[PDB]
Order: sequence, then C-alpha cells, then structure tokens
Amino acid sequence: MREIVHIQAGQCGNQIGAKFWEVISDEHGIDPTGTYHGDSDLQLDRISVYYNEATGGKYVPRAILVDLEPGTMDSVRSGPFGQIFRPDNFVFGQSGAGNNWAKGHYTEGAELVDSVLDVVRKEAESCDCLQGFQLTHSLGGGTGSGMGTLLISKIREEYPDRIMNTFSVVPSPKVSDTVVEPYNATLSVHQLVENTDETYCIDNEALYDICFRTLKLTTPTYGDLNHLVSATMSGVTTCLRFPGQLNADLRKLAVNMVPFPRLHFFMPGFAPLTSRGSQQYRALTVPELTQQVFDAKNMMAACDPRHGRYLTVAAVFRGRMSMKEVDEQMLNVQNKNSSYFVEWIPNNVKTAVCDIPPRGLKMAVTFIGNSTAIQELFKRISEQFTAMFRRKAFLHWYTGEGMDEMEFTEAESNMNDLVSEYQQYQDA
Amino acid sequence: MRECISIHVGQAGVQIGNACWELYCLEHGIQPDGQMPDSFNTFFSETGAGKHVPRAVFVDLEPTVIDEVRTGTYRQLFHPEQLITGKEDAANNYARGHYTIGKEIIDLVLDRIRKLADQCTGLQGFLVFHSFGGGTGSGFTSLLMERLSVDYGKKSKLEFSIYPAPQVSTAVVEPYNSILTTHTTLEHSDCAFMVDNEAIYDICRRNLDIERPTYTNLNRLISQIVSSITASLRFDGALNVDLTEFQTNLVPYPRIHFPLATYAPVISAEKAYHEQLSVAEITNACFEPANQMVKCDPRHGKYMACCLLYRGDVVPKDVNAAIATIKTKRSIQFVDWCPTGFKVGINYQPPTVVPGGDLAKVQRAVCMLSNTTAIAEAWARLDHKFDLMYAKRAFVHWYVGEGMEEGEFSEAREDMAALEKDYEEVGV
Amino acid sequence: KEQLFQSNMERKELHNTVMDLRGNIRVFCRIRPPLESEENRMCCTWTYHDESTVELQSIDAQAKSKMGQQIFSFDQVFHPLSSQSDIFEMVSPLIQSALDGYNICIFAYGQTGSGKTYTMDGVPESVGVIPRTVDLLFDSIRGYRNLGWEYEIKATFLEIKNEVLYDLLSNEQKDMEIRMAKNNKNDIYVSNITEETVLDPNHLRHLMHTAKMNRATAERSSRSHAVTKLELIGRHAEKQEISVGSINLVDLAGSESPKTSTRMTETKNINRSLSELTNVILALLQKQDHIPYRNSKLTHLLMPSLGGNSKTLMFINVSPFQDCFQESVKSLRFAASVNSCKMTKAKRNRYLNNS
Amino acid sequence: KEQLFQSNMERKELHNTVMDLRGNIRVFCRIRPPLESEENRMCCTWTYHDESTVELQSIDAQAKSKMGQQIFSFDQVFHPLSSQSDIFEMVSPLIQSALDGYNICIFAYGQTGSGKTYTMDGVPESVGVIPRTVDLLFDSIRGYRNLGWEYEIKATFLEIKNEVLYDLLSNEQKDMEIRMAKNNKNDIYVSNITEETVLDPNHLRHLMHTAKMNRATASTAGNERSSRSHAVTKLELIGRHAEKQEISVGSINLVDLAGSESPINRSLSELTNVILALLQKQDHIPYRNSKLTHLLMPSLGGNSKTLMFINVSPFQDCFQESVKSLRFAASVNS
Ligand SMILES: Nc1nc2c(ncn2[C@@H]2O[C@H](COP(=O)(O)OP(=O)(O)OP(=O)(O)O)[C@@H](O)[C@H]2O)c(=O)[nH]1
Ligand SMILES: Nc1nc2c(ncn2[C@@H]2O[C@H](COP(=O)(O)OP(=O)(O)O)[C@@H](O)[C@H]2O)c(=O)[nH]1
Ligand SMILES: Nc1ncnc2c1ncn2[C@@H]1O[C@H](COP(=O)(O)OP(=O)(O)O)[C@@H](O)[C@H]1O
Ligand SMILES: Nc1ncnc2c1ncn2[C@@H]1O[C@H](COP(=O)(O)OP(=O)(O)O)[C@@H](O)[C@H]1O
Ligand code: ALF
Ligand SMILES: [Mg+2]
Ligand SMILES: [Mg+2]
Repeated sequence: MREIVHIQAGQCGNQIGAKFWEVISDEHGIDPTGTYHGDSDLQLDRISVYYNEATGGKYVPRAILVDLEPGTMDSVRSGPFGQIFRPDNFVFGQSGAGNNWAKGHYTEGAELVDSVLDVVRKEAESCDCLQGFQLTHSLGGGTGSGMGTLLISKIREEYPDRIMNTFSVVPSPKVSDTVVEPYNATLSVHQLVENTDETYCIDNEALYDICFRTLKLTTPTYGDLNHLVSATMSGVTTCLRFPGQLNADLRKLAVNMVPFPRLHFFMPGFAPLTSRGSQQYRALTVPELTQQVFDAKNMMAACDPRHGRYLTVAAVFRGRMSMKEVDEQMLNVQNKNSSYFVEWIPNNVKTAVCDIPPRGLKMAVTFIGNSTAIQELFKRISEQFTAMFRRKAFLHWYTGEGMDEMEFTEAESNMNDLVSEYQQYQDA
Repeated sequence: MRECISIHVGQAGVQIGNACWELYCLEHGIQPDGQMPDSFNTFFSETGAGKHVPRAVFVDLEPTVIDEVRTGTYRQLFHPEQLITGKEDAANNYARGHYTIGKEIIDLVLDRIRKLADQCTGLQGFLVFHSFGGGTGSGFTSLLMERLSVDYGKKSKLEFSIYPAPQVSTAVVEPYNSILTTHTTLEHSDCAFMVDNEAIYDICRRNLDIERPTYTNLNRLISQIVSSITASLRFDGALNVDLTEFQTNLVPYPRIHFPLATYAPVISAEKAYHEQLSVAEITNACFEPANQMVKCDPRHGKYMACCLLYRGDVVPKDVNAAIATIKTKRSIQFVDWCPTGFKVGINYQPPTVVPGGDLAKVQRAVCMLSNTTAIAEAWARLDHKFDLMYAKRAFVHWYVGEGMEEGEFSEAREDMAALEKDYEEVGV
Repeated sequence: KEQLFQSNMERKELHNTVMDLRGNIRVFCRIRPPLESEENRMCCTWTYHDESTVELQSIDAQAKSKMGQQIFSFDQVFHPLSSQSDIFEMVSPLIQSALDGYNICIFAYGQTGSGKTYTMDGVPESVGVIPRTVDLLFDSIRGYRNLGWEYEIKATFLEIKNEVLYDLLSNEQKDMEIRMAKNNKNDIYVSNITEETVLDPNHLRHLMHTAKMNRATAERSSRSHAVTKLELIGRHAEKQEISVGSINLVDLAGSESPKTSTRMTETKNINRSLSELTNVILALLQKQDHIPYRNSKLTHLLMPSLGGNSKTLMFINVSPFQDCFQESVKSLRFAASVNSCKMTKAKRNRYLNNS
Repeated sequence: KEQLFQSNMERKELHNTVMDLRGNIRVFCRIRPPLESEENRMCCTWTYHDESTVELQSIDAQAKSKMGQQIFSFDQVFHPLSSQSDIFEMVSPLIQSALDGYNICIFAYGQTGSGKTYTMDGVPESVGVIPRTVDLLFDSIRGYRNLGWEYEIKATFLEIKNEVLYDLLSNEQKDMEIRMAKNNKNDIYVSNITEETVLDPNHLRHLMHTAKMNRATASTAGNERSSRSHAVTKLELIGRHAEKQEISVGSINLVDLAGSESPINRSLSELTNVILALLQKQDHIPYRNSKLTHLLMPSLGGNSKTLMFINVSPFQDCFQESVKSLRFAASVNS
C-alpha cells in the first residue's frame, strides 16, 4: 500500500527522526510501547504506510537508524519512544566518521552502509508497495552527510523509480559549526543533485530567530528545532497517509515541483506559528494563517524570497478550509509578489486539502516552494569552498583518506551550475 | 429497458457520482443498502432479491477515493467489485495513466463495464465522471473512453469532464493533462458535457448564496444537473430526449461536442421564496449570462444548439412561449447554421433534492445544455497555457518518461487549435 | 572535356569543404530503401527538390486536411538508391579533421528499422561507416608516418541503458562514473572504463566483433544508447608536438513514441535523452546564458561533443512511410531546428613538449 | 564549350564562398635570400617551425635569453628558396574572385629593404605579382569571351605620401579628392584621376612603366620619397553579359605599402587598426581617419578579400623591426 521507509543519519538526523516518530505516534494515537490506544479508527486507515504491524497491536515503526558513534542510539534507547523500535533496526558502527565526509564514505561509513542496506531492503520487500526514501539527516556533520550519500547511491541504483524525499539541514550562513562543512556539504550535494530529486534548506539560525521572534521563545533548544522540522515533515505526507477532499501524495508533488530534473531543491514551511499564549491578540482563522504563511518571516532558511521568485508552490492546507479563499489569496499574492514570482510559469499552486488536521490544532498548512532564492545560498557556499580551497585549508584530513581534489573541483563546478540555473530561470 | 451505465474515476468524479446517485436513489426511493420501500431499471440493477445496485463502476489509480465510497453510506449501492482500487494515482500526468498505470487498469474496468453491458438489456451510453487537469481524469479516462469506442463506440458515451479551473490551476500542469486527454478524447467523444468548478463557485455566490460550500456542494449541483439530464430516461415526460438524441441535439459536428451544463433552480431556499419559480423566470435563469457551468461568455458565443431538460409541473406550451422570447433576445446568440436550436427535453417529473441538499427543492426545473462557441475561448486559453509551458519544455520530461512524446504534444496543440477554428467556422 | 571534368571535380571538393567548413552542424537526412512489405502495407510520398532538400508530401487523409508541403532544406539528402560510400564520402573530410586534432561526434537519429546500424555498423551486407572510417584513418596514419607523425589509438566502448552505465567490453558489473579530466575542465572522461591500446586493424575488427555480440546479447539494441570514443594522440619527435583528437561514434535509440509495444523504464530513459537534448538545443538557439548540461547523463557525457571544442554530425534516418509519417516529420522539424543550431568553436590540440 | 564554362562559373563562385568561409585577411611571411653585397652581414637564427610558423632568434647570446619566445604563426611561410610562382599561387584564387564581382586587396608589409617591392613589382628576370596577375586576368577574360561575358579593364595609378594623393599617369598636377560613388554609397571614386582602359598586357606594362618613371622613386636615393610612400595600383573589372545583364563589378587593389621602420606612419597605423578591427568584427571601422583607408573602404568589407604579406630581412640589424612586423602579423593569427 505505497508504503514509505525511513532512514536516519547523523545525530541531527536521529534526533529529528525521534521527535518525528513521536509526532506521528501522537497523530495515530500510538502508545510509547507500540500498542494502539487512539480512538480514531481512521488512524489505522493507512497506519501501514509508517507502522508495520508486528503482533497483537504492537506496530513496528519502519525506521532505520544509522550512525557510527553509539551514543546517539544509546540515548534513543534511554529516550522514550526509543524502545518502541524493533531493536534489529539499530544498525550502527563504533568508531565514528569524525565530521569527515571521506571517512563517512570510504572508512567506517562504507562498512556500515554496506551492513544496513541488507536490513533496509529486507524491510522493503517486507512491505507491499513503496514510494520512496526519507534520508532524514543533516549536512552539518561528515557522517550523516557521507554515509547518506553512499547510501543514496545504493538506494538510487537499487530503487531508481522510488522518489527520495530526503530532508537535510543546510549549513548555517553565519554558524559554520563544521570548519570543513564547505567541502562536506559540497561533496554531498554533488552526488545528491546527481541522484536525488528533492532537498530542503533548513538553517539553524533561521529557526532560532523564528522561535525567538515569531514564537516568542527564549531558549531555542534543539528540541524546538527538531519539533518544527518534524511537524513540517509530517504535513508533507499527511495528504498521502490521510484522506481528504483533494488528496495528493509524494508522487503528485514530486512531478509538480520540478520543471527540470536538476532544478529539484525546495523550501518547506508550516502554519500557524502562534506563540505560547498569543491566542487573544489575534483570532485563529485560515485567512490570517495564509497571510502569515507566505511571508519571508515564515520561511525556513536564511534564503530571503526578497531575492528570488517562487517558481512553484505546493501548499497543502492540512485540515478543513475553503478552496475559494485560498484561490483568491494565491491570486492576491501573485498580484502583489509578481516580481517575486516566475512570470514565465503562471498558475502555479498545488492546493491539496487534507481533511484531518493536526492534534489540538483546527487549521494548518505546510508551504513548499521551489523559490529561485537558493542560488545565493549556493553562492556563499561556493565562496566558502573556494576560499578554503585556495590554501587547501585543512585538506590533509580528506586527502589522507585516499581522496583527490578532482572531485572537489567537479562538485564546485556543479554547484556553480546550480547557481547558474537558478539565476537564469529567475531572470528569464 | 433503455438501461445505461456510468463510470467514475479520479478524486473528481467518484464523489460527483456519489452525489449524483444520492439524487438518483432519492427519486427512486432506494435505500443506501439498495432496497426500494420501474425508474431504476435503467440505472439501479434490481437483482432477484430486493437489491437495486446502480450501474456505476468507480475505478481510480488512487484507492483512497474507492475507500471513501466504501466508508460512504452507498457502500452497498456501489458494488465492491465495481469499486476498482489501485496503488499510486497517476500524478498530474496523463502519460502515467495512459501508458504506464491506467494502460493495464482500463482492461479490468473493461471487464466490469462489459459484464454490466451483458446484464444491461439495451446499453444507451457511458456517463464517465472526471476532470481535465486531473492525471487520472486525463490519461486514465481518455484511454478508458477511447477503449469504450473501440469496444463499442455505438453507445452514446456521454463524456462529463470537469473543465480545469482557469483562474486557479489546482495542477500547475493542468494544461498538458487537459490538451492530452482531449487529444485522445475529442476523436471518440460522442458528446462531452462541460462543467468548470469556478463557475459553480460563482453560482454558489450569485444563486446558492453559500458563504462556505465544500466540494460536496458542487457535487450536489452536478447531482441535480445529471438528475434532470437523465430524467427523460428514468421518468416519462412530454418530450424524452435520451443520450442518443443528446448527441444529435447538442453536438452538430464530429469535433464540436462540448456543451456547457446549466441548472435554472440553483438559487438558495431564501432566493426560492424571493422568486415565484415561474417557468418563464427559470427559463431566463437557465439562459442568464452567468449560469453557464464553464468560464465563458455565452453572449459573445454562438450557440450551436441548446437542450433544456425541463422537468416538474411544466408544459411544452409555456416552454415554447418562454423560449420564443429568449430566441428574440439579442443577448442570446446562436450559430448562423443552426439559429433555431431551442429543442427542450420537457418532462413532467418534479426534481427532488437530497435531505439537507444545498439546492432549493423546486416544483419544476430545467437543465439547459448550450453547445456554444463561447467555450472556444476557454479551449484557446487551455491550449495557450500548454503552448507556453511546452515552448520551453516544462514538465515534459515526466510525460515523455511515462510514454508521452513531444510529437504527440504538438499533435495535441494543433488538434486544440483546429478545434477553435472549427468552433468559429460553425459560428460563421 | 578534360577541363570540364577537372572543373566539376574541383567544385565537388568545394562542396565537401563548405558543408563542414561552414556547418557547423551537418544535419544529414538519409532516406533508406523502403522495405517491400512495409511499402505494400502503407507508404507515403517524397520529392527531392534538390540534392539537399526533401519534401515528404504524404498529404493523404489527415495530412491532407491538417498539413501542407513537408519541404525541409538540409545539408544533404540521400536517395533510397544512395550507397554506403555515398554517405561516407562526406564523413571522410571530417575524419581528416578529427585526425588533425579535433573532436568529432556522430549521432544516428531514427526509429526502429530506420537503418541506424546500417549507417554505423554498416550491416552484415557490404560495410558501414565504422569499418570505412577505420580503414580511412589507418591509411591517413601510415601517410603521416611518411610525414613523421606517430599516432596511437585508444578505444573505449560504453553503453547507456535505463540510466545505468554498462561496459560493452567487460561482462562484469562495474560502477561507471563520467567525470571531467584533471588536466582540463572541458574534456570529460569515464572512470573504470575498459581501455585498450589498438595494435592493428585486425585486432580492432576482432574487438568490434566481440563488442557487437555483447551488444546483441545485451529488442534492447533498438532502444539502447551506444557510445564509442576513439582517442588519437599524434607524436612528432622532430617537431616535439602532440596532436590530440577524439572520435565519438554515438548510436542513438528509437525516437518512437511509447504507443503500446513499449516498456516503461526504457521509454522513460529515451524520453530523458530526447527531451533534455531538445531543451538544451532550444536554449542554445535561444542564446540562453546557462545551458543545463547536468540534467541527464547523455548531454553530460557529450558536453565537449555538444558544448566543447568539437564538430558533430546529425544523421536523420527516416522511414518514408505514412504510418510513421508523423514521427518522421517531427524528426525533420527537430533536424531543421538543430540545423539552425550552433556548435562551440572547435580547437586543434597542439602541445609542444619542449619542457 | 558552353557547359565547360558554366561549370567553371559555378566552380569559381563556390570558390569565393570557401574564401569568405575562410575569412580572407590571410597573413603570409616571406624571407629574402641574402645578396652578393650582404654576405658580410650578420644574420638571425631562423629555425623553421613547419611552413605555417617561423621564429627568429638573435645571434647575441646576451640578448637571445632576454627576449623569451619569438614564435609567430602564419597561414603560409615563404623561405628564401621560395620562387615568385609560390607567392602567386595564392593570388590567383583572389584574382578569380575579383573576376566574380569581389574586391581584392594585395598588401606587402615590412621595413625598407625587406622585399615588398619585388614581392609586388618584381624583376624582369622573375616577374612580380603585377605581371602574373595581368597575364592570368587576360587569359581569364579570353576564356570568359566564349560564354558572352565582356570584360573591360580600367587601371588607375596613384601614390600616397603625406595623406596627399598624386597621379602617376600624368605630370599635370591637380587636386584629387576621395568621394562617395554616385550609384553606390559604399563604393568610392577619386576625382581627376586618369582612368585608362587596358587593351592588352603590353598596354598595362607601358602604363606601369610610365607610372614608375613619373613616380620619381627615391627609396635608396636619399630615403625620402619612395621609401615613405604608398604605391596603390587599382585594376577594375567590369564584365557585361549580352542578353543576360547581371554585370559583375570587381576591383583589384594591389598596394605597395611604405616602410614600417621607425623614423609616413599616419596611413600605415590606420591601416593596421582597420585590419585589426575587421578581424575583431568591430561595428565601426575608422575608414575616414586616413586617405589610404578611405580609398580602400569599399575593398575592405565583409565580402571583400584582403591579402597580407609580411616581408622581413634575415639580418641581425633588422631584427628590431622584423620582430615588430612579426608581432603585427601575430595580431592576426590570435
Ligand atoms: N466538483 C468537484 N471537483 C473536485 C472534487 N475533487 C476534486 N475536484 C477538482 O478536481 C481537480 C483536481 O484534480 P483531481 O480531481 O484531484 O485529480 P484526479 O482526477 O484524482 O487525478 P490525479 O491528478 O491523478 O489524482 C480540481 O479542479 C478540483 O476542484 C470534488 O469532490 N468535486
Ligand atoms: N535541526 C537540528 N540540527 C541539528 C541537531 N543536532 C545537530 N544538528 C546540526 O547537524 C550537525 C550534525 O550533523 P551530523 O551528520 O548529524 O553529524 P556527525 O554524525 O557527527 O557527522 C550539527 O553540526 C548541527 O549543525 C538537532 O537536534 N537539530
Ligand atoms: N540500405 C539498406 N539496404 C537493405 N536493407 C536495409 C537498408 N537500410 C536498412 N535496412 C534494413 O532495415 C533493418 C533495420 O536494421 P537495424 O539498423 O539493425 O535496426 P534500426 O534500423 O532500428 O537501427 C535491417 O534489417 C536492414 O535489413
Ligand atoms: N627574393 C629576392 N631575391 C633576390 N633579391 C632580392 C629579393 N628580395 C629583395 N631583394 C633585393 O633587395 C633589394 C631591396 O629592394 P626591396 O627590399 O624589394 O625594396 P623595398 O625596400 O621597397 O621593399 C633589391 O635591390 C633586391 O635586389
Ligand atoms: F532496430 Al535498432 F537500433 F533501432 F537495432
Ligand atoms: Mg540497432
Ligand atoms: Mg619600395
């Protein structure tokens, strides 16, 4: 039944996946044990697309957890909703890629990706029909970024038809936590754009400011960031896993957001972003929700739409709202943001109302735009790459692991190519 | 027994048929289980036991819609075998449902419709309910409809494709789906009744006066439309015009077969009290410049012929007087070749409404069907949208990677362009 | 009469030059002899207004009421009576340019049964472009040994199918990647390719023969992409120069629409190739600032052959039949569009080894 | 007969097509062999990098290592062993194109003593470009007679010294001006010039002899007049076919450029700039900035063919100007 299989990579990927499956369990009323205690039988309608039932109401989450340092998975065991996984799935290494992409792709990462592929494919034929792969990871560290690319190559060659809805945290423009992230992210996205068809741009400082100012938060703990991305990630597929007046799936958006093969990176989002107790200073409704969903303040990366144009948009509107009011709203935003809008492609919108709203929230939407605003992000990444490449800045760690600057030059060229495509289609 | 069958496919069409059968059972007094505490012989197949199963096979590449009617009260009415499911839908890609998925699915529905035809005493035609921009509504239906012509073709297939909303394209690739399906429908389309969702929204604002109407409300309007359309077959009337006569009455040219539907009593219950529901007033209402079910200018469009499905306490004498005044109306414009196409399917069966139905129950009704050249402009804009997208080959990779060809795209373009020329040539 | 013969022969030589000299993309429309069975089944009408212009009339029932004169002017139009030599004499000057130190790429565009293998492979009957160009290249090589140039030949055989790269020379399943060289950013090579040094034409015949059985073993032949890269290096010890040239023999797949007798994934790959090629060539005609060369493996592999220092050919193998008339005329439209296209200036490779 | 020359007409037409496809503006280098009076002259180290390139080295090892590379490529390189027929072999296609309605420019460039004059004029023992061109032109006209084409040659001789035009066919000094042609705004004519009609090669030989005598050459007699003047001889082809019309108007502009050695350079620098701009496809070409460029403006268009010769003296004392001439030539090949 067009099931989906979940992959986790790097400590970020593992943590965001943990909170993600907690969110899904909340959606479907799944106890931390694994036994179903929800009330809506409709939660069991497509429960199979995530929770493969094992025995007696105990549903195994379809999760593959991959890492080269056991600490994250040990926390998962200790953490709630960790024991809910079937322990066979926790296929991990011991040494650690050490924030080295080459290590994550030819050292321990190579052996573990080799060791997990069997488990993931076994889970695959364990399911009836498959749609794709979510490589829930981040480009921040060499591990999740490397092994993930090694895995995506294996995943693509064995399952090319499958659409990989991989989610990645783009290196922060200001917070360069990984000194070699310019080399890392670039090496990753080379192979990605060679194979993948949909990525996302998530900036740690973007969510920092979002929770600080839109949410009125004071302690932007990573828990909040994990919850935000997990909530958006769920809304991506609620159309598939849940009924609705106008139902979409991964395939719909997959064939709708990409005018071209390569031009396949996207900016997500969600609504509303109400604070802790702002319930009074506004009245919750879908007009205001739409109004505050399309603004740059409710973006996801530091990519300001004030420098790009929404090539395509895939607003979902999880819940029950009005097709009209969304039509006139997209009309109005097209009129007012026509400059920040591809004139070459008109009539771009993907309203995909899904009946069931999130828990405790009457109204919701997940924005997904292919805005031509990433080219500045790739520009700054390429600038960091070439700046650290003129002096081969800490290149010895990579080159020593049997690697050559050949691929670095090629990846930089392809990133320039993505910048060229974005600017060329934004202008034309 | 002039028995006819209906088929349903895509998110739009299965719910459309569900609401249509709701009114059919309402005027046949049949329960959702299929017992009537005659007129259903043509539609509801009364079996040896007290089970009247309506001749309706609901087949979609997405099983969610089949599941929704399975959970629908008409689960018994909609034979489970007639409810054909699937895995992935057809994306927004005609090619996917025309050469990869629906290509093999049509054969299963072929068995369903042909066995229904065997049970049927004298098949009249096929009521295919679907959309133009819909992926399954395009490729799957176009292949299904053309295969029906291959299987029979003699049957007056009454195509019912929902016109794609021009102001808001639910699918950014709606133009491709619409032009491609017509490329594989126009040639085999005996008579394609046309209805646009945006026009229903405008009707629900000017007549139904509903601030928040769901798609079910749109389907209710269509339910009354098709109820009056097939009222002649189900119920005796002064002049019973069947699907066979519908073709001769509506379509005068092998390619010119796209009449827009129109229902006079679409006013709200309060508006029903406001009006006197006069035969003359409702004749004007069904000939008002804003009652066309497609976004077109009827005043500027030459009408090939208008088919009024008059029903309720109405006599052809009063209809003749009212239509005579409408014929004199300069605003009402008919093609020079056929300027006297005022044929009216007058019936003496009052139109019923589903309990809680948005449309006000009126003692009389008229389903005006006007095949006008006004829709040529609508076809032109659809072709134009496809042309600008195909000009830079946008989203073509998906179609060609699903069995489509750039040559077929050009064929579809010239087919639609030639259709516009045929429309204006009929007008002059 | 002797002066007349000299004049007309000199003019014929000028014909061969201009074609390649101006070009720069020589779109050739060769009409193969119509098959008798397919003729008596259904056939269309063609008139050659000149040796380089063809009008595929048809205009029977649908083409009658929907289309007019299918006159299309090209670089050269070949009659069904044209021989293998007739199409080969125009390849010989381009082979001379290739051995001069220029990159050359060859495409055979057509549907199933068009005769693409009869052009390249040459078909068991008689010989084709490949053996003729091998013999010509070896003859020019010995001639330039008489001129003091020593040339080495490198042959790489690669097959593209369902997006997965396959090595035609080795049966082992190997992971292929195509990458630009480290020395220059323009030239692009494929990693882990079975590379062999050609010793004599006999060994080249043997390896081509084995590769052709491997091709037939791998109706996939009509729907799979074959890429042949012949790299020539010319050393002149007295001059201390190295001349570098490449020959790209590419066998395209059937351009037919899916219709019914087709499989999904193979059709999808063919659509990748054709649609991405159409988009990039249209962008080139559009003078677009950026051309997306990295959407499909096909255009990325032949990035030097399409956007680099090379001279490339179009062979439009067209079946002159009404059933395929629509696909054929679509092919002629695309062939005229690419005839209007422009190639990036080719560059002769001279490398002095003084250092 | 008729078919032979019809095929010849088609052949020569497509020959000019190939020429335009090549881009014309072909640069060539010629080296003069040393004379009996220059056996005691220091030469240069001429190592011949094929027949399309040549580089020169100074004998002085103190200076040889201080100039780096001196390699310059050409379309064809002439050695001292090359005979005048070798030079003329590439002039005949241009003359044939001129017979077809195209404008042809023949230029000899270099320092004084390089050999430009004997590249164009030549000696009675070994004739130059002028006699071979006129002989081939008259043979071509005799051939054209058979298809009805009637060719008339109009020869004009003029000299440019200090941006002032002087007529070499008459001693009656007048004032001559460069003016736009009456029936063609792109074509040019000069007023008051003696435009004699050539009847046979003897007539043009007599005209050339008279022009040379009236020129009062002083290239070696003081290095004042001939060494710093441009010898422009124009041959115009006007062919008219009976019962076909379609006249072909073409001109041959063989120019003997003045000395390029350091001290008028006013015309030479403008010609160099015009040639470089034509090679760069510049929108605006400064034709009117000098008399020589303005005179040859109709003969320097896209369809017009321009021919260049770079004569260099293989002597050590001429090295400093030979390298400048070769650099000017290399501004064309790159
Ligand atoms: N009136 C009405 N229109 C509907 C309904 N559901 C969808 N639509 C219209 O259908 C169009 C969207 O395409 P879908 O119907 O979702 O497509 P589909 O036919 O299911 O095919 P796929 O694209 O393959 O899923 C829009 O014009 C919607 O307004 C419905 O219940 N009633
Ligand atoms: N949103 C989010 N980002 C995180 C989180 N933890 C880490 N990150 C980011 O992702 C990076 C970790 O990358 P990863 O591949 O997991 O690291 P590795 O396994 O050590 O190579 C960090 O440097 C952060 O930038 C988290 O909980 N949430
Ligand atoms: N000039 C020709 N003479 C004889 N047969 C030909 C000629 N050209 C094509 N054919 C026939 O067309 C058929 C197509 O063969 P092939 O080239 O292998 O497939 P495709 O044309 O699809 O590439 C062959 O069987 C061959 O006999
Ligand atoms: N190819 C040649 N063969 C023999 N002598 C030559 C050659 N070229 C030039 N000379 C000699 O060079 C001398 C200088 O004349 P030249 O250089 O032609 O005049 P200019 O300086 O005007 O070009 C002449 O006396 C001639 O004898
Ligand atoms: F039939 Al084929 F290449 F098209 F062998
Ligand atoms: Mg073949
Ligand atoms: Mg002189």
